Amino acid sequence: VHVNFYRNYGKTFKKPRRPYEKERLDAELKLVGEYGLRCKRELWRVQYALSRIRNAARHLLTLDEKNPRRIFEGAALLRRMNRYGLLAEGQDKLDYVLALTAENFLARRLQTLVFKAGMAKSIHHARVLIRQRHIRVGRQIVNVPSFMVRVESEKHIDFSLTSPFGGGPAGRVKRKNQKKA
Amino acid sequence: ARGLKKHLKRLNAPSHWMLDKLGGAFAPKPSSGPHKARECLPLILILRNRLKYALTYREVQSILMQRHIMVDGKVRTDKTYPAGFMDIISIPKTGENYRLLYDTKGRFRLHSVRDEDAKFKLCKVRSVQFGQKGIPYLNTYDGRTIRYPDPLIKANDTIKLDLETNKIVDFIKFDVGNVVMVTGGRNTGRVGVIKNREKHKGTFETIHVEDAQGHQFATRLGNVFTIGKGTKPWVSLPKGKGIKLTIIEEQRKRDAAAQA
Amino acid sequence: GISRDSMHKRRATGGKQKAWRKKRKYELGRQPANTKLSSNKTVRRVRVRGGNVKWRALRLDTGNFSWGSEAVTRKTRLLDVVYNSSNNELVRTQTLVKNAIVQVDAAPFKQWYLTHYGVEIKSNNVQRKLEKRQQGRTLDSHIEEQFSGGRLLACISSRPGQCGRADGYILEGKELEFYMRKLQKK
RNA sequence: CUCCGCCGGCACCUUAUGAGAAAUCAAAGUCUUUGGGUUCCGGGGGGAGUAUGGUCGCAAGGCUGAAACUUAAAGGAAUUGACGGAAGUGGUGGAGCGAUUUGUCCUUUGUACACACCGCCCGUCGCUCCUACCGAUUGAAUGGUCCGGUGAAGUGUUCGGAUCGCGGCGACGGCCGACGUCGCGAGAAGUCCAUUGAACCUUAUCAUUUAGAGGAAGGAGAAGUCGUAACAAGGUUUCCGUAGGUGAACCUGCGGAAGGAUCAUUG
RNA sequence: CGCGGUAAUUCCAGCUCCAAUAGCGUAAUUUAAGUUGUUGCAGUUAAAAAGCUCGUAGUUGGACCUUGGGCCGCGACCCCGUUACUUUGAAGAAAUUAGAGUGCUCAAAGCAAGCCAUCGCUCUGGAUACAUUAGCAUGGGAUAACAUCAUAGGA
RNA sequence: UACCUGGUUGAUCCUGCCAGUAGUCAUAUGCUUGUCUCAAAGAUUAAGCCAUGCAUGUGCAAGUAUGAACCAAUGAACUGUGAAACUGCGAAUGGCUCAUUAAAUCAGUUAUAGUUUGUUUGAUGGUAUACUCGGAUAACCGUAGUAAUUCUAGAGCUAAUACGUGCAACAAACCCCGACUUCUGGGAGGGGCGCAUUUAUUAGAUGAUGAUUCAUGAUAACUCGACGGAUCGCACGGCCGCCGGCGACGCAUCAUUCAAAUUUCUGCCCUAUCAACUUUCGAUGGUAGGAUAGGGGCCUACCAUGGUGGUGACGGGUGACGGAGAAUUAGGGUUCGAUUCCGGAGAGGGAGCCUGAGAAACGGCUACCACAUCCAAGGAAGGCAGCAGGCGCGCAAAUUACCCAAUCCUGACACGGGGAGGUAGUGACAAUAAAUAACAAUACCGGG
Ligand SMILES: [K+]
Ligand SMILES: [K+]
Ligand SMILES: [K+]
Ligand SMILES: [K+]
Ligand SMILES: [K+]
Ligand SMILES: [K+]
Ligand SMILES: [K+]
Ligand SMILES: [K+]
Ligand SMILES: [K+]
Ligand SMILES: [K+]
Ligand SMILES: [K+]
Ligand SMILES: [K+]
Ligand SMILES: [Mg+2]
Ligand SMILES: [Mg+2]
Ligand SMILES: [Mg+2]
Ligand SMILES: [Mg+2]
Ligand SMILES: [Mg+2]
Ligand SMILES: [Mg+2]
Ligand SMILES: [Mg+2]
Ligand SMILES: [Mg+2]
Ligand SMILES: [Mg+2]
Ligand SMILES: [Mg+2]
Ligand SMILES: [Mg+2]
Ligand SMILES: [Mg+2]
Ligand SMILES: [Mg+2]
Ligand SMILES: [Mg+2]
Ligand SMILES: [Mg+2]
Ligand SMILES: [Mg+2]
Ligand SMILES: [Mg+2]
Ligand SMILES: [Mg+2]
Ligand SMILES: [Mg+2]
Ligand SMILES: [Mg+2]
Ligand SMILES: [Mg+2]
Ligand SMILES: [Mg+2]
Ligand SMILES: [Mg+2]
Ligand SMILES: [Mg+2]
Ligand SMILES: [Mg+2]
Repeated sequence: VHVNFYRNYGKTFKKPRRPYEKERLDAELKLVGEYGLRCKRELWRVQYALSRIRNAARHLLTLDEKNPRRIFEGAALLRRMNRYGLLAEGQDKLDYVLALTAENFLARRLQTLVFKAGMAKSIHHARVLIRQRHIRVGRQIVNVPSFMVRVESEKHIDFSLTSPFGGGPAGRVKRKNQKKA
Repeated sequence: ARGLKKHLKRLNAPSHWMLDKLGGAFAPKPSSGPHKARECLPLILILRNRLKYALTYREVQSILMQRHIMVDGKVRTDKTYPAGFMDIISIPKTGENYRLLYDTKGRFRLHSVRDEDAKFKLCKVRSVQFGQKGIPYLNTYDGRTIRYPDPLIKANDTIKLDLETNKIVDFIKFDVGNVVMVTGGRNTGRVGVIKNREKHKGTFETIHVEDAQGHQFATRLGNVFTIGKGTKPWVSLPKGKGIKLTIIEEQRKRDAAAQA
Repeated sequence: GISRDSMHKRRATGGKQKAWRKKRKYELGRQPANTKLSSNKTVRRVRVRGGNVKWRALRLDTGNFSWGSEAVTRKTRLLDVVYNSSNNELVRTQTLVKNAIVQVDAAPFKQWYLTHYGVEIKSNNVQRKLEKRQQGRTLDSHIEEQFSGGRLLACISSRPGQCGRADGYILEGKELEFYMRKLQKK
C-alpha cells in the first residue's frame, strides 16, 4: 500500500454537450473578454461551482422550512455567499442563491477586483500584475488571479512591499537601464 | 489467516482516535489488556497525539521507558497498552492525573482530576458467580477479578474501587433513576438518568435514558455505565456535562464566541 | 489425512460442491485408538490443539467401576467384552468403547459389601452400625446371581480412545434386564 | 299487422367534444393531466422460420428455434404528377400536422413508377470472393469424469532391537578398568496392518481443438444469359394453407382472404 | 449523407478562417434510448393478439362491522390470531459520497489550526447527514394478505 | 442543462434504425508538451518461466563466558565491556496475486447452553542433599571425509531458566475403616484427602440465566500426571545465627483481552436447445459408537426411505474472487468492481505432514507429476502470484536506487531488524493551479 493513494482529487469543470452552438460560443467569448480569462475552462469551472451551489440550494428548497437540515445547511450556504460578496444583505434567503450567475462569481476574482480598484488600467493588466507577484491580499502576496476575495479582505488588496509599485526596489529592467546609463 | 493479526491499518483504526488519513499506512494496534481494542485509547495516542508530550513513536517509547506513566496506579511501559473508560492516567512528575471519559461526540477526553479523586476508579460488574472452592467472585468489564464481593452486588452494577488498597469501597445498584453515561453507540458520552428498563426475553435489553435538559434516548444494556446514585454522578464530568448539543446549537455557540 | 469438513459431502439438494480450499489442520481427524482388552497396558500421549493432551489407550485390562445403588467405586479387572450396540465386530475383537457391555471382577465389590454391611454375598459400636445398615438392606438377586459367578455386568461410560481409561458403572435394574435379554438372545 | 318502451345480439348511419402518422375508429376514445385486472407477443432490413438439438407424427410435416455473415435503409399512411393491353396562377378566406387542396365545380380509378412504362422489377443458369452448414474417414490432437486396478510418501499401529544408559548378584585383577552374569529404561534401521493419498495404467463417456474428399446453402461484387412472375384488371386480379408438376421466374388442383378491379339491385 | 469525370466550397497544397488549448486526435461502457419502457414503449394496416375454448400453478379479486358528539384541554376525558404496510429507536467499519469549520497564496487538497508574540492560552477543532434488503425493538390499524368464521353449542 | 441533429421521398407525415453529439479513478495509441501541486503504474494475454542481489532475525541490571577477546585494575570463584555458542522467542504478521470458487466465498444479522486461544490484564495456588542433586552437550580445541552445500563423521573440555531428578515451610477441616470403651454414643490408631484427570452417586431449597441434571459444594474411587520454583538482578537493613525490600523470569487454574473455528436468517450474473436430481461406494433422517478443540453422515455399524425441484432443483457458461465501492445518472436506472480497506483463497500442479498457542506454512519439510540448476557423473540443490530486475506473451505497464528519519510491527529488546513502509528515479494513467505578454506614444482605421 502507498499512503499517497488515499489523497483525494476531483475534476473542476465539464465540457459542453454541444460544442459548436453559435449562441453559447458568443456568450462564453463575451464573458471571457469582459474578465480577461485565459480559456473557456476558467469559465466552465465557475459554471461547475455555480452548478454545485445551485443544486445544494435547490435540494434544501425541496425540504420543509423547519427541517433542521435546511435551517442548518441553508444558514451555512447563506453565510458562504455573504462571505464572498456574492449576495447582498436584503438577499438573505435561499431563493436568491438560486438566482446567482457566473457573472457574480467572476466579479469576485482578484483580477476583476484589482482592475476595479484602480490598481490596473485594464483587466489584462490586472492579470499580468497579479501573475507578476505585485499584488498582496492582506499581508499575503497572491499570484493566482482566480483568487476569490472575501468582503473582509477586499479593503486589504494592495501592492506588494517587495514590488517596485509597492515601495520596493526597481526591477531588473530599470536597474539594468540605469547601470547602462 | 493462519494466526493473529499484528498490524492495524490506519484506515481500519477506530474512528474516535481521530487519526489522520495520510499519517502513515499503519495505526498502533492496541495490545491485549483490560479494555477491548475497538473501545480503548492506546497509551501512545494519549502521549503523542493528545498530550503532545512526545512527537514521535520513538519519543513515546522514550517517555514510557522512563517509567513516568502510571495507568490506574501502576507503571505501564507498553505503548499500545489499551487504556479505557474511567481509567486513571497519572504522571507523578508533573503531578497531573487524568480520568478517561467520553465527550458527547463519542471521543475519549483526558479529564483532569484531583489527587484525591485519582485514588478510585468506577468499574462495571460483568458477572457474579462461584469460583473454585465455592468462593464467590466478581469480574468487571475492565478485566478485574475481585473475590468475596458484597453479596448485594449483582451483574451490571457499578463498584467504586480504591486503587491504593484494591478493594470495593462502595457500589451502586443498577436501578431506574440512577445517573448513567453511555459508553457505546451513537449516544456515547451522553449523561442522563434511567427512566425505565425494557426487557425482552432472549435478546438484548433496552435502557431508556433522559438527560438533564429533557432529551430522551435509548441504548442497549451493554452500553450503559452507572456513574452515580441518583442524579449526582460520583465522578466529575467534562465541560459538556454529558449534554449532547445539536449542530444548530453548536453553530449558535460558535457564532456567539466569534461575536465576543 | 482424515478430515471432518463438510466440503466433500453432497449438498442437501443432492448437488455436488466444488472445492474452494485445501484441507485445514484445524478440521483433522485421527485414526481410532481401537482399544483392546489385554493385560499389556499401553496408553499413548496424543498432542492436540492448544498444546493439550489426549490419552489414547491401545490395550487396557483394568478399570474404575461404580456401583451406583451402593454409591461405591472400585478398581476392577476387565475380564471380557460381551455386548456392543453398534457392531459385534467390536465384541469379537474385544474392543473397549464407550457404552460397551463388559464382564468385571466382582471381588472388590464383594469385599466392600462384606466390610460395609457384614453380609457375605467385632465390637459393640461395629455391630451396632452393622445392624443399622443391615436394616433395610435390599439386593436385587440379579446382581446376586452374577456375584455367584464373580463377574458383574458393566457398561463402559468413559471413552478409552480419548481419556485413556476404561471406566464405567455396574449394570442394575431395567438396563440390567435389557442387557441380560440381549445377551441371552445372542 | 300497428305503436311505445326494457334487456340481450349481429350490424348500420351521422357527428367530434376525443384519439390517431394518417387511413380511419363511437372505440382504435376516457394517455407526458402517462397506473382497472390478466394472458400471449414485437424491438431496422435480410440471413431465417434457415442450420442444429429436442419433441410429436407412418409420412407429409408440426412445435421449439439460432448464429456466422450482410445491409442503410426496408416498411406504413397520405399528396402531387406520370403511366395503365381501367372506366367514363396569386391574394384573402375555408379544410388539412403537412406535402397539398378549395377557388379552377378532362374526370374517376389503380400503382411497388417519380430518370416517371423506353419505368419498376423476379428467378434459374454462368464467374470472383466471403461466411456458415452437412459430411464418411468408426479423422485426429487436448484436457475432465466413469470403471477397474497398481501405487510413492507421510500419519497411526504390530513386531523388531543396532545401540546407549542406569542400576543388580556374586566374583576376579590393580576408586578405575575388563569379562561372564541379570533386570529396568530409552531407542535407530527394518517390518506388519490400517489410513490419507499424489501419481501411473485401463474401459467408456463428456468438454475442447479440430483436418476433411465430397455435398449443399446464404451474401456481396462485377455483371453475361433465358425469359417476364409481381407492380395498371401487369395483359390468366393478387395473396394464404396444402398437394403434385415444370429450365427458371412459376403452373395447376382443393379450401380460404380483399390486402379487389364490387362498400351498391326492396329487385 | 456524400465529394472526385477539367470552374472540386469536400482530394493534394498555399493563404485565410474556426474549435479546444498545454493539450488535442484515433481505436469497451454510460448517456442520448420513452430504441427494453417499474416510473415509461409497442402489437387493425409500420415488427408484433396464440385458430379456438377449457384448465392447474401464478397474478388479480364487489360491498359490509365504533361511529359520531361534547367537555376539559394540540393530549386527554366523557356520553393466551398472525403478516404485510407505516412510524420511531438501536445498529448498518473506515475510507469513498453529501455536508459543518478552517485563506494549504488560490485550487485539486489536507485535517488542520487560531490568538499583539503568549516560557502560554482557546476544556482548540478533528461536526453532521446518508447507508437498499434481511434481522431487533416502539407506536398505529386505514389499506391489504393468510387463518378461521351456528356442535359459538358460547360463557 | 429533465436537450437532440443529418440520413428512406418529386415533396409530406410516420415507424424505425444507421450516423453524429457528451462522459469514463478507461485502456491503448498518435501528435504535441514551458512552470506548480497531486498521483496510477506487468491486473486484462501467461496463477507463464526466471539469471543476480536483497525481502527475518533477535540481548536486558535481571538464563548460560575462562575466547588462548578488549579496556581498566593487579591474590583473588565470578572486575567491567563482551564476539561466538547453547537456551528463549519470532519467523502463522506483513507483502503479493485473483487461479479455483455461483447460497459457495461474501454482506448485514445471529449463536457457541458446541469449542480452542502463546500473549496482555486481574485474581488464585497448603496434604509430593535441601546451606541446593545428576549426567550430557555447544561454543572452544584438533583429527578428518567429500567436487560440492549453514553437506558431514570421530576425539578432548566445560555451563544453564537446556535436559533429567528430587526434599517440596508447616495446618486445620472433611471422609472411611476401626482396637478398646460403656455404650442410640465416646474413642486410640490406621488409611484417604494439594491441583489437575476420568467415571459414578449426591446437594444445589423455596448464587445465575429467557432457558441447563448450571455455577459451585460433598462423597467414592481412578491416572504408571512433562503441574505444585534446586532460576536470575539491584539494594542490602533489622534483631542476635536468624529474619528482611524492590524487581526479573518461569509453572498451573479461572476470568479478561487478542482471535479463530463452526454456525442462524435473508440476499448473487446469464442459460430450460439443462426437468428431473441425490441415494451401490452418505444421499435424508434415527440409534450406538469412533474421531475432533468442540456441534454435525465428519466417519463407522445397524435401521428407516427419505431430501431438493417451474418460488427453476440438478446441470452448463462466466474473458466470475465477494463486499465497501466506481463510471454515468431529473427521477427511476444501466454498466463496472484484478488493484492499496474488510473478508476469502493460493504460493508451478496435486497430495501429506513436522514444529508450534496458532500452519495442512511453502523466502518449512516429504513424495509424485511438469519444468529446471550445478556435477569431478558418484551425487547435490530447487520454487520472484515479496522488492528490483530479466525472458516470454502481448495493444498494454517504471530503478537490478537510498533509508529505517516518519508510520508501525517484531525480538531477550529504550539499542537490532524491517524491498512492511518511506525517500528519490522513470512516469502527458488521472487530477489542480497557471506563462507564452502588459502599458504608452506616433501612424492608420475608426466610430462616438
Ligand atoms: K483462518
Ligand atoms: K336492439
Ligand atoms: K389560397
Ligand atoms: K400470375
Ligand atoms: K393484382
Ligand atoms: K514461533
Ligand atoms: K455474515
Ligand atoms: K464433533
Ligand atoms: K447419527
Ligand atoms: K510458538
Ligand atoms: K523507522
Ligand atoms: K524497537
Ligand atoms: Mg402507459
Ligand atoms: Mg429485427
Ligand atoms: Mg390558405
Ligand atoms: Mg407478368
Ligand atoms: Mg397476372
Ligand atoms: Mg483545403
Ligand atoms: Mg418503438
Ligand atoms: Mg404487409
Ligand atoms: Mg404487420
Ligand atoms: Mg375490497
Ligand atoms: Mg433521460
Ligand atoms: Mg497475510
Ligand atoms: Mg455441576
Ligand atoms: Mg453422536
Ligand atoms: Mg477467474
Ligand atoms: Mg475487488
Ligand atoms: Mg482474471
Ligand atoms: Mg499490482
Ligand atoms: Mg486483501
Ligand atoms: Mg496458505
Ligand atoms: Mg509462476
Ligand atoms: Mg503447502
Ligand atoms: Mg518466494
Ligand atoms: Mg509466506
Ligand atoms: Mg513557447
